[PDB]
Amino acid sequence: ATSTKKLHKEPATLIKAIDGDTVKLMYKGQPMTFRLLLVDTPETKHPKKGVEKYGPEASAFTKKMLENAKKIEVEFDKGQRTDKYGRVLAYIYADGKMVNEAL
Repeated sequence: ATSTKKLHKEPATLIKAIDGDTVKLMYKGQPMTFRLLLVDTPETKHPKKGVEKYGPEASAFTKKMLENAKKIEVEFDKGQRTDKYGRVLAYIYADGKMVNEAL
């Protein structure tokens, strides 16, 4: 394990905030989704029908730091958080930076 965490920065375009860490935006003109640590909305799929929710409690406010953020700085730490599919695992830094607007 080496210290390679810091996250860079690059403007993007609000496409659709899926959940807390999950967010859809174009950091390089490419519509994708970035989770980094990945939120936790899906919790065990039950056989009976449950209910569709746009976003959890605190993560719902995190969804706002992306639906109306004009200036963005998608910070992707050195060596993106890839794994099996190699998604764009990173965080968005627009309007508030780090999406930590809830204080």
